Amino acid sequence: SGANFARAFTV
Amino acid sequence: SVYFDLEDLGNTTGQWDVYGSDAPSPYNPLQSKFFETFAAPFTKRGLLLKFLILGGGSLLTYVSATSTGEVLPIKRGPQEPPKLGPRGKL
Amino acid sequence: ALRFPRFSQGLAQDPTTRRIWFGIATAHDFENHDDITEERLYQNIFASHFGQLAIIFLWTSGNLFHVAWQGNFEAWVQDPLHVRPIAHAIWDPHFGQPAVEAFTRGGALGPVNIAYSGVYQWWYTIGLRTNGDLYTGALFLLFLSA
Amino acid sequence: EVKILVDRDPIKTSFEEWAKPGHFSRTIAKGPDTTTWIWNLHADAHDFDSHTSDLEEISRKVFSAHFGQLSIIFLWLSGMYFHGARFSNYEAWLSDPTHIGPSAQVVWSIVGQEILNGDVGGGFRGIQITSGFFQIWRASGITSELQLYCTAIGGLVFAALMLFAGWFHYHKAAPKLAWFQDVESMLNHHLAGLLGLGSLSWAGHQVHVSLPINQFLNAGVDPKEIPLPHEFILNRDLLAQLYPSFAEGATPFFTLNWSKYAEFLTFRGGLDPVTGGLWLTDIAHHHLAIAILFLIAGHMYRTNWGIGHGIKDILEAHKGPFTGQGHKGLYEILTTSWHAQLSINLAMLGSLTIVVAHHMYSMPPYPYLATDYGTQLSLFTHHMWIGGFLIVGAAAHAAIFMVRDYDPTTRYNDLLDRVLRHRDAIISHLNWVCIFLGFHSFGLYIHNDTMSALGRPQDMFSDTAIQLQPVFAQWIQNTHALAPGTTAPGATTSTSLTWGGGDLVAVGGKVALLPIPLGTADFLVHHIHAFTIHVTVLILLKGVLFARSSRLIPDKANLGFRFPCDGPGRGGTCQVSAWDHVFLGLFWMYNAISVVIFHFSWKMQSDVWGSISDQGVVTHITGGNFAQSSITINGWLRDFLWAQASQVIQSYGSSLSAYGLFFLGAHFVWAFSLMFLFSGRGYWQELIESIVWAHNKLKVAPATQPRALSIVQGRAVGVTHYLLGGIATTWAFFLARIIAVG
Amino acid sequence: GDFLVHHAIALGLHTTTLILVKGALDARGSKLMPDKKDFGYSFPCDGPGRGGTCDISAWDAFYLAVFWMLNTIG
Amino acid sequence: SHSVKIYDTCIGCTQCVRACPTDVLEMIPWDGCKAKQIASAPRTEDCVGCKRCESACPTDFLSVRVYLWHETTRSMGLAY
Amino acid sequence: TPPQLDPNTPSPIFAGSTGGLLRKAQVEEFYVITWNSPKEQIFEMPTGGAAIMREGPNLLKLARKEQCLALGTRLRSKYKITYQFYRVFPNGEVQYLHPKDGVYPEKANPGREGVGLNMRSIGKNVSPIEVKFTGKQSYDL
Amino acid sequence: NNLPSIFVPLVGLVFPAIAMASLFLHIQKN
Amino acid sequence: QAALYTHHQYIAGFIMTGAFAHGAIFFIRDYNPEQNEDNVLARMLDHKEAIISHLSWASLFLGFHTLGLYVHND
Ligand code: CLA
Ligand code: CLA
Ligand code: CLA
Ligand code: CLA
Ligand code: CLA
Ligand code: CLA
Ligand code: CLA
Ligand SMILES: CC1=C(/C=C/C(C)=C/C=C/C(C)=C/C=C/C=C(C)/C=C/C=C(C)/C=C/C2=C(C)CCCC2(C)C)C(C)(C)CCC1
Ligand code: SF4
Repeated sequence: SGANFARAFTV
Repeated sequence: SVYFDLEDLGNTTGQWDVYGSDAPSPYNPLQSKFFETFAAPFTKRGLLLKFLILGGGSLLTYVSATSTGEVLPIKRGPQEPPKLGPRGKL
Repeated sequence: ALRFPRFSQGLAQDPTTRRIWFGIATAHDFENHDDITEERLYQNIFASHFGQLAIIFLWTSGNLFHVAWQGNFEAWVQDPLHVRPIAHAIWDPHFGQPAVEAFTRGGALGPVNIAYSGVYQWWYTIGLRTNGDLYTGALFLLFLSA
Repeated sequence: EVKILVDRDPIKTSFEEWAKPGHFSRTIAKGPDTTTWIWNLHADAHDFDSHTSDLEEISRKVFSAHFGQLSIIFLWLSGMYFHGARFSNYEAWLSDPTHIGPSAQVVWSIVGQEILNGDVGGGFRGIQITSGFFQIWRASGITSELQLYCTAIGGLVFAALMLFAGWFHYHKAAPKLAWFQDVESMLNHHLAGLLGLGSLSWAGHQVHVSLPINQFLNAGVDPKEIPLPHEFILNRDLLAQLYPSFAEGATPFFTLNWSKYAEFLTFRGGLDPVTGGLWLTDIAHHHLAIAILFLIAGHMYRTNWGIGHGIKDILEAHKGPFTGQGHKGLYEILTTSWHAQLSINLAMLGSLTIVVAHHMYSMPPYPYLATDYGTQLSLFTHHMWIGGFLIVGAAAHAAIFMVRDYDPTTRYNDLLDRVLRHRDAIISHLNWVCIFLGFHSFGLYIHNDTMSALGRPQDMFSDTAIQLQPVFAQWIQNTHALAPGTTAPGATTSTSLTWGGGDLVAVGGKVALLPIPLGTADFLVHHIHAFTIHVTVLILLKGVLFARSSRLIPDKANLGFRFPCDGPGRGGTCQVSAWDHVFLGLFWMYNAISVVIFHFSWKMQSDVWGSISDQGVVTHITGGNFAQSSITINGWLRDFLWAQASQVIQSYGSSLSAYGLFFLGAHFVWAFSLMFLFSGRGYWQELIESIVWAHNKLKVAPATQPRALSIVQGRAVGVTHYLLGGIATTWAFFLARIIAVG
Repeated sequence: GDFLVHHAIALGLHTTTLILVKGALDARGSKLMPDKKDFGYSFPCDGPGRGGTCDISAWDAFYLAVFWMLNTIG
Repeated sequence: SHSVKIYDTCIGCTQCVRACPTDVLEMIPWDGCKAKQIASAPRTEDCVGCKRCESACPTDFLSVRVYLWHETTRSMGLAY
Repeated sequence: TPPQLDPNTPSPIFAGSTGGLLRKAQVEEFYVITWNSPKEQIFEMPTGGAAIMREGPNLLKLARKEQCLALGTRLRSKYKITYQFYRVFPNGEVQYLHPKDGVYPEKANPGREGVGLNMRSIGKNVSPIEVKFTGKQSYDL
Repeated sequence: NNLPSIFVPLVGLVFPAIAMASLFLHIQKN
Repeated sequence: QAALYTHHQYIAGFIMTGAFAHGAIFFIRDYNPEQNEDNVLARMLDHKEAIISHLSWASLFLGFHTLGLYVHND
């Protein structure tokens, strides 16, 4: 679930 | 199939009393005589109006004034001791 | 000229219910009345002024008389900060027992209305201390209205 | 007879028409002289009946528009599935559904809006969703993300296919008119093909995929260890261990000893204790029965063969006591005009949506749906709003048909003429019943308030002073409670727990369902519902019936369907068109739906939902004050609007701030609508005159002269803004309250 | 806090004055109807022609300005 | 009864006569224009004030004007 | 032209409706429209519904002049039929209403008087202050 | 004293009834 | 104090509206264009457009910026 949230904050 | 004529306009525009009856009076003659005798004073219009207004006013005022405190809560008056206001006011 | 709007024939001719509405609406519009002239308009204005003055004087007389009769001015002037002013009494056949109990405020023996108009302070400042003064003022204003 | 008839290349795909706007209508196509032209170009965009007169072009345009709409719907579904697959916490929610809030939207970190990423749970931050999609996916058997990705890709492909089909059918092969007017084949295919085969296939999926995976999930196994769905198909041993009946294969079904399939096709009914939903076996059985029934019923109409029935024969040959000849020319009317079909279909769809909402809140069909209060509230409110809007639109289209598609010479109907010939009696009786119902229903509340304010609580219409109990509803509840023992020998329990009697069902410490009592408040609220419904019906029916002609205006048909007025004469004749009647009925529909949703929300929060303890007592959300505080208007204003708005307004600085922002914005829009609703055109035109002078003084005047909006446009803008503001206010309030406390 | 409220009060005063002044000055006539003085101070409308003319009299300007007066005083 | 007045700016296009729903207006010969005719309103007592005549009149400002006045049964359009 | 009469004309075939005459017909007045139809055909009544008009002379009763004129103009536009309507009082007086000169008003005919003609532009009217305190009106002059 | 018990019904009911009757008669009178 | 302030302010608002209403009535009825040629009243009737435009500009400015500041703070 962490990766899905991190997908928005990649930049 | 003619529904208009000028000689008599009663049936042309429809001046009919649909539920009017012309039978003689079926009431008992003695009953009618008694009721006619005892209903005479109320026939006049202005006198009936004046009597109705004056009598109604007088009766309503008398009933309101004479009535005791059991029927009317407002005529009983307060019973519990008074309480003070928010900031100590009376 | 025949129906209720005697001041306008056009409003009296039509048979619908708008005659009543428009007769009530345009009663004070003295310019549109039929057969009107300048003199009549001015005199009607003068009479209306006099009637209005009478109404105002009657209103203030009624206020003074009710405060004098059903109020607590004498108890208020002694302790201004700890007494609630009373406007007039309440009589109501529809009131229940809890309503009578709850509305009894001040030093009265029945329901009253607390006055938020502020006439108590004004009358206290201008130099009135007893109910006789208020009764006298009520009579004087009645005479002025008459 | 029945055949395929097409025309090759009726129109050629070219960019030349895109260059110039308003090609459908000549007066639009001429060119813009004032700004009004612009406002017209959107008003007649989809008025296919007025662009031309031939039925073939209208039918082809309708077909193409339907294809485009289907493509848009498929794209929306694909987007929802992809969001579920990529930015979501579905896998976390799968293991621990009770303590994790669903969320499938993540906000960027641009300005300071990152505070919108609330902590729903399961190591995730995002906006909580209330669409109920997670329950759908769990009930479908989906236990991973690759499956969701595949579903999204399939949805995108289907959207592309629908778009291509629409283009092909409008520009390459356009069906002819006789193809459209073959309603027997259409009905046969829509009943036997669309509704029978689809439900049979879904029953197949539920029997083959959903049931074993859901059994494994309910057994307590971890989601990552459950075998893949195709392994159940390939391996007979796993199915045999799970269900011994499958060991016999398809032999019993062909042998008519179907009792062997009683393991996974049952008739128990009620709610499943583990998840608080309907048994999946019952749902599969119901789908199979529905498939059989629809396949049987889809072979009724005669098409291209000897057998069947004729719709025209059925309509003409029906002789009854009250009707008589009656239905004679209805076939031509219903096969010639699109508006009549649109009206009937809209009314049916609206009623169906309302029934769907009622049945869905009554019996939860998905696992872990009952205990989610926000999802239930959102679904109920949304579906009821949709149903109300559709029911309202039906009347407008009926009025359109009556105005522009009705002639008594070529096509004559006896029943329609009989209805038209005595409209005054209908309207008078409807008006009387509306007045009486409203007077009593609202006078009860006013009397309660007045007796309360005077300190006379013993003269109310309440549960203690004067009682008005709904005896018929209580009798029906008792009969339904006693039915399973005697009236329904097959059913083991009641159809739903809402009926009085039985046992409370709760899941994970939260109440799922219990019997709902009925008292004086329910009586009063139901009568208010009836009053509002009757008034709306009166408005719409009057608008439809008096569309062609009236006593005031004997030639209202020539003026048309959309004309603001006839003039200042006759005392004033504003808002006589049927369009104005629809515009007036929208407000009353809004009123009725608002009252109904308020009633549902308060009753559910007061007497059903709540929490349960280990000992056994139940504590409801609001303490069960609906039965005594809802009989006065002060009670509705204080205990409901004032008390339940604390969470909406005190959400600033938290993860629910957007709800408060929308709460204020909806108020602003609602206040804005009155500007258009109350004023008139002449003042605005005269103001624009001075503004235009000020512009022309500086040589900046445009060629398209500004013009104030027409009367009908002003009314439409006003009603649109009013409805949007009210609905948004209710949405924000409901969602904030039920997310915070639920 | 008082700055914004004072500016809101000024906005209300300006808008009410605009409505009333427009109604007073455009009473004798305008371009949409250059003979407004013949019909009188108060009249319903002038029919649906010329695009439709509702609330065109000065009485309607006063009736519109009353709302803004109430809002500003509130 | 209302008041319908015809001014001399008229050009005799016969539109106002056709537009009237109660048969109030008519046309008479004239010599002040090219069409050699003008409008007239004999049956004024039948006018209902619908102002349809003013809607169909091509002129910088209308050559036919309707002023509302005292109302009556005929002008109000009551059927009872 | 000499006004005609309507002695004994029959009536179209109808089943009855609630949009017919009312107390005003017995009290104040009503209107009678007469025409001539070459064939028995179905038309639509102003009150509501559909009726059938017979061949020959046809006569109908209505409550207002607008209904008569609307039916007549529909007959003229769609069926190409001439028509004429009168007004009838409770006293039996009959007043000829439609074309008084025997010609429809849309066509000019000599012998017609001018009524309510102002020989000035609409912008030459005097201000209301000029006519104040008198019964006359600015547009009346 | 009890003046309100006598005066309130008069102003509340009897006088408005007389006023309404007189005004209706004068309105409808020809 | 609160009641007196509110009462007097509402009365003042109503009276101020009535002033403009009666000014418009005067312009409709009692104005004689010939006897007031080229005085201040005629010059006022001459250039209504500038006054209306500037009032509209001021109201638009105030409303736009006050609402913007309030919404930004919110
Ligand atoms: C809308 C309905 C409504 C109803 C039903 C009631 C009912 C009641 N009110 Mg409330 N009230 C209402 C609205 C209503 N109120 C409103 C709007 C207000 C204003 C705030 C009040 C304020 C109020 C007050 C101040 C008081 C009451 C009280 C009462 C009681 C007195 C009733 C009475 O004596 O007259 C009944 C009179 C009749 C002549 C009945 C006529 C109706 C008959 C039955 C018609 C039946 C028709 C027939 C069957 C039709 C077919 C005919 C065919 C057979 C030929 C009663 C329980 C009084 C009380 O305290 O009671 C406890 C009281 O003091 N009410
Ligand atoms: C403005 C002053 C006013 C006054 C003084 C009253 C006074 C009263 N109201 Mg009324 N009322 C008013 C306005 C007023 N009302 C208005 C505006 C409304 C509309 C909301 C009502 C609606 C209303 C209701 C709904 C009810 C009353 C009732 C009552 C009575 C309650 C006392 C009691 O406890 O019952 C004691 C018991 C009684 C039944 C008294 C019986 C004697 C009566 C007064 C008749 C005397 C007869 C007399 C000849 C009347 C004819 C004279 C004519 C000129 C009026 C009392 C007479 C109650 C009532 O009387 O029920 C019928 C009641 O239920 N009122
Ligand atoms: C000026 C306004 C005024 C007002 C608003 C009131 C108001 C009131 N009076 Mg008071 N009163 C007034 C002046 C006024 N009074 C005067 C001048 C007197 C001396 C005669 C009284 C003596 C008085 C008594 C003895 C009683 C009341 C009571 C009441 C209360 C019940 C109403 C009623 O029964 O009327 C009663 C009214 C009268 C018998 C006569 C007053 C009428 C005067 C002569 C003229 C009013 C004219 C009015 C302005 C109409 C103008 C029309 C114009 C608009 C076109 C109510 C609070 C009653 C109460 O105590 O209840 C709790 C009651 O018992 N009043
Ligand atoms: C058994 C075959 C069949 C099927 C399945 C359908 C099904 C449908 N028709 Mg009907 N129809 C049929 C026969 C059939 N029709 C015949 C013979 C006629 C002529 C009398 C019509 C006349 C007709 C019209 C005039 C319209 C429809 C429409 C619809 C659609 C309604 C939307 C919906 O409910 O979503 C349900 C969702 C889905 C099932 C979509 C999935 C895609 C399906 C499965 C495609 C396969 C269906 C197709 C018939 C077969 C392909 C043919 C081609 C490859 C040779 C739906 C696709 C309406 C529509 O939406 O317009 C396009 C419409 O306007 N139909
Ligand atoms: C089932 C589908 C359906 C269909 C196919 C139709 C079909 C038709 N309608 Mg019907 N109608 C329906 C349902 C439907 N209606 C419903 C539910 C209602 C009740 C409101 C109506 C009420 C109705 C009216 C009142 C009218 C029609 C008319 C029409 C015709 C013209 C369409 C038009 O020009 O719009 C072109 C497109 C627009 C003008 C779009 C307007 C923008 C909408 C209103 C805004 C919604 C706001 C949005 C959701 C908020 C987001 C905010 C964000 C954008 C900032 C068209 C044949 C018109 C007619 O004249 O028929 C001949 C007409 O007058 N319809
Ligand atoms: C100083 C005194 C004053 C005077 C002498 C006048 C004089 C005049 N006015 Mg002006 N006026 C004034 C102040 C004044 N006005 C104020 C303050 C305003 C602003 C509101 C106006 C606005 C105004 C308008 C808008 C109009 C006039 C017009 C008129 C003339 C007609 C009067 C008439 O017919 O009304 C008689 C009116 C009534 C009897 C009916 C209305 C009553 C109101 C609506 C009652 C409200 C209901 C009530 C409070 C309910 C209470 C319920 C309870 C529960 C509390 C008259 C020459 C009229 C005209 O056309 O002149 C040429 C015109 O239309 N005036
Ligand atoms: C609270 C709601 C409301 C609002 C906001 C307005 C607003 C306004 N009134 Mg109105 N009015 C209302 C109710 C309202 N009125 C009511 C109830 C009435 C009684 C009928 C009137 C009657 C009335 C009259 C008689 C007059 C006005 C005028 C005005 C304007 C005054 C100047 C000014 O304030 O500009 C400030 C501007 C704004 C606050 C407008 C909002 C700006 C938006 C939010 C910006 C767009 C942003 C965003 C991107 C939107 C995108 C939309 C989306 C689809 C993409 C202004 C447009 C006066 C006028 O026209 O002056 C020129 C005038 O003559 N009004
Ligand atoms: C600061 C100060 C000061 C000063 C002050 C001043 C200077 C003020 C002013 C003020 C002002 C300066 C005000 C004004 C106002 C105004 C108004 C309010 C107006 C109104 C108007 C109107 C309403 C009009 C009307 C009309 C019309 C419409 C038309 C014609 C007629 C008439 C005119 C009637 C001093 C030094 C003392 C010191 C202390 C402080
Ligand atoms: S207002 Fe109507 S009825 Fe009167 S003359 Fe003009 S068109 Fe005819």
